[PDB]
Amino acid sequence: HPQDLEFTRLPNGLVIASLENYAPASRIGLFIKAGSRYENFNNLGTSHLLRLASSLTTKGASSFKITRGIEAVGGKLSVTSTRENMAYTVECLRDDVDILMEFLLNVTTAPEFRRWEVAALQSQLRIDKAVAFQNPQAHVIENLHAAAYRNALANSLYCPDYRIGKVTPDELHDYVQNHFTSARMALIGLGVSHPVLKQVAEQFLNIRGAKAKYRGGEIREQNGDSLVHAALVAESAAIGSAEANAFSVLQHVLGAGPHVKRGSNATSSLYQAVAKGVHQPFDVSAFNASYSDSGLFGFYTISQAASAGDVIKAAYNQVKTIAQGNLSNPDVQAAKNKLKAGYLMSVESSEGFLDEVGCQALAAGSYTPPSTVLQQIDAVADADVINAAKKFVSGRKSMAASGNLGHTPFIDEL
Amino acid sequence: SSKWLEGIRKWYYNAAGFNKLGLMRDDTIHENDDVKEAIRRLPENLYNDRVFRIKRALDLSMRQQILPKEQWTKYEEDKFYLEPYLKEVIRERKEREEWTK
Amino acid sequence: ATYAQALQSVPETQVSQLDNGLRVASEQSSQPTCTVGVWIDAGSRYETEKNNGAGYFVEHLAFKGTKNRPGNALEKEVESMGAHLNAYSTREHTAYYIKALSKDLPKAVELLADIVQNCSLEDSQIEKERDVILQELQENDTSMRDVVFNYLHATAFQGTPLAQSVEGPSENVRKLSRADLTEYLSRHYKAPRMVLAAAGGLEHRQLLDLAQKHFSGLSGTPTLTPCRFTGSEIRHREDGLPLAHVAIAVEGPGWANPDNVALQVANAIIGHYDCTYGGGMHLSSPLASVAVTNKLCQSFQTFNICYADTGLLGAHFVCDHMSIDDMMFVLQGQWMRLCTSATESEVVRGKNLLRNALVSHLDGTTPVCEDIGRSLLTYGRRIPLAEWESRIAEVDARVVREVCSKYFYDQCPAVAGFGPIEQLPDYNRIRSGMFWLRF
Repeated sequence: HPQDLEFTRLPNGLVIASLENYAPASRIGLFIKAGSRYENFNNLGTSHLLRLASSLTTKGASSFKITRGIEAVGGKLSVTSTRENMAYTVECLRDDVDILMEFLLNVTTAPEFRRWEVAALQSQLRIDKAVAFQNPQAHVIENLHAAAYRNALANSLYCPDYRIGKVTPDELHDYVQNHFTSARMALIGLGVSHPVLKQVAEQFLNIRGAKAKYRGGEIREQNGDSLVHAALVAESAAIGSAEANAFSVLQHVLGAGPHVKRGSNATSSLYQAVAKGVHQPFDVSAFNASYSDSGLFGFYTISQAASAGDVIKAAYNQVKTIAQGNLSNPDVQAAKNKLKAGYLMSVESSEGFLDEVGCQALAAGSYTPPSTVLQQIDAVADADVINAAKKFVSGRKSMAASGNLGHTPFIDEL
Repeated sequence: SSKWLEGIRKWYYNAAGFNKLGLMRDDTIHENDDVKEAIRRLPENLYNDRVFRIKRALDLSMRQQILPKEQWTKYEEDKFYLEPYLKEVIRERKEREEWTK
Repeated sequence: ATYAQALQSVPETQVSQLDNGLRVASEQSSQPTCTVGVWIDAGSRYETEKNNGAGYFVEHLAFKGTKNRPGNALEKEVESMGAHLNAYSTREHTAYYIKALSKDLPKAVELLADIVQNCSLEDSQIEKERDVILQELQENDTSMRDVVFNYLHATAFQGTPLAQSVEGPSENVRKLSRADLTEYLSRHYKAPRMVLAAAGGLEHRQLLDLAQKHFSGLSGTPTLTPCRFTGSEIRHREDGLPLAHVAIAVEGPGWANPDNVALQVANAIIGHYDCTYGGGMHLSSPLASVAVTNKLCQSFQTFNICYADTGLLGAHFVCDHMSIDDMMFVLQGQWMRLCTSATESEVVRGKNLLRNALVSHLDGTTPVCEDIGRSLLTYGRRIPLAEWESRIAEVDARVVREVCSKYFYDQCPAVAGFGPIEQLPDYNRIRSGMFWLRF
């Protein structure tokens, strides 16, 4: 395999990357900057609806023929999204990509929004909101982002309560016609040839406010499920900055994903510090979300009802005493190894490689290979870590608490 | 040939009868699955005007009294709104049959 | 770029054998990662009644102190080099795989050998892991799907030790002696029955050299009877829970048959449905289509699980206690439609679905290395996907309805019900609706 990806910025604004590996899976990932922050009070919960709007009829192919053709060639179509990225992935084997490309372009360029499908999809929004929030943890995440900013970043991934049913297809047509432009689209292809992608994207696209502000404070959801969820997060840094990479080194210092299942994670000092503090089975993990303007660094704890505030104090004083100059340089290098391990071994298959290459191309406007990204990881020093921890201690706090909250510090009891 | 044909068409419309009872094309359709689907897909104000005209027509059939002279929907004031909807529903029935074929 | 050229373009999984009976296999790739694991055939089939859940308890004890490192120094070395560890066990197999990096390899291979041969038994840790398995039973007495499948196996292999769960009895847990554990570890692992497998960015020559460096000198030196499938029905009337969980299966054929591939085409015709799919009134498989039309079910999967030349051809649905009867009716209707009255285009579509499902199944390094281990356990060898494509091309609807006539037509199935299952019919209703009288 000597071949490589190809980059092309077509001048009405779109990004194209092509890759021919001699792997049978052909995947097309179409990424759009149409997240929750690009919706507002007049289209609350609309990105949830459009994420469920995959099975609409198109001017060119009715949704019956769409579904039967896509499952007749056997390819899989999925809609996944984050607060800045809508994402359409279509996968198949390498010969039948043309008709699936035609269906994808028909869905992106020409939605019809016929009203009976919108009503049935309101019922589907109700069902999907139940399936989403029956997990508690994502609900804690969404209330954390609600507590994070005063503006459009606090728009949830899912529709609110009263907003179900009262969203018009005309706002959907308007949101399509002013948020699906040529300069906000990235087209990634794995397993297919470049010029077919370039010619068909040249054929059938032909299309053509500010940043959010810090709010701070707490949100308490008294629910009482015998496990207090507590998220303490400050604002960190924008996307791709050396400051945000320093916070990533800091969260690899604090705590990462469980590398030893049915183990104890004896290296992550938060677990041993809180296990020194509280001799009860807890869980502490670090957290950092990155966005095109800002970023959110903190941690997330699952503890008992009457055993939450001591865990929070143990974690916060551990972060303080790391910030005040108690940290080892082989521990910094071990955080570097954990960051390299996560970034390599999250993009091994075509799915993670697709996600990373597409977000990298849509964000930066070009490609950068992962080897020099690992070199940039290797170009991170220690005063970065100390200043990142000092910034986490110093600034205004944001807190999302949920559960039996009879033993939780509010503001002054930190 | 052409306009005399239209004269025959207007003659049939005036000899049919439902012009004298306030009805259009889209008030005199026999129901199948597809017709009921097209009625289900209707807009709001059209649905309310349709059921109001139907209720007046069934009432005037009930007391067997036909409308006065100048309350009659004459030729070419009717609205053929159902033909796109019901046409596309028959088209989707043919589409299912052609996919199964 | 065509399909046969793509199936031509695949690495080859070079194998070797260490002369203890050890099998080793590798397959390379051009991304900077690897996955190195050990598969040992040790499940609940080889255990006894009073020794149930032994190897599960061993892989609980696998990282709590060895004959070189203590209980925390192993975690220290693994997390200091930054590896990814995982371990599991079926009722048949036992697996220990590390998603590993392209540079920390030989010391980690030595670590994995020390995991194999010198798992020490600290009595503090035998007490702690006994209480941890008590906590795991306490937690996993709620996840309904695994309880369903354990009830399915329990009613499927009644009397025979295959019906035993991997967890087994708590009475065994409260008497776990170290002596039987040492005896189990000394007997059920050593000489022929272990496979090292490595998939990812490494070299096979240096892989066998590290096998020579560490796994050589292991120096090791009477089971697999046919298990009688019973066929019966177990039901748990337990009305406290809102939903309902009903599974039904028959005896699966196994591994040495292309009729298993035909049955996978049949499950590609039916298989899975979840109620959150985009587009419900337009789905190809008629079962889920009419289920969306009538709002009956929530989820199902009709599928296969293959044990060692046997298994369970299964179908489980989660639904409501007002939506069981017509669910089972249309389910058996699709069964007998595949048994007698299948068309051709649905078989072609199912073959393309099986192709795409296998290709997207074997992506990454973990499923590839898992596939290598499971192929060399069931067969002693690996069958690449081009032969699977040829045997897909060996499939028409006539052979499919022959095989479905073999494995469905008036069987004695195993039915497991869980929850408010009052609507669930009696077993003879399943027996009557099983075979068509052509209605």
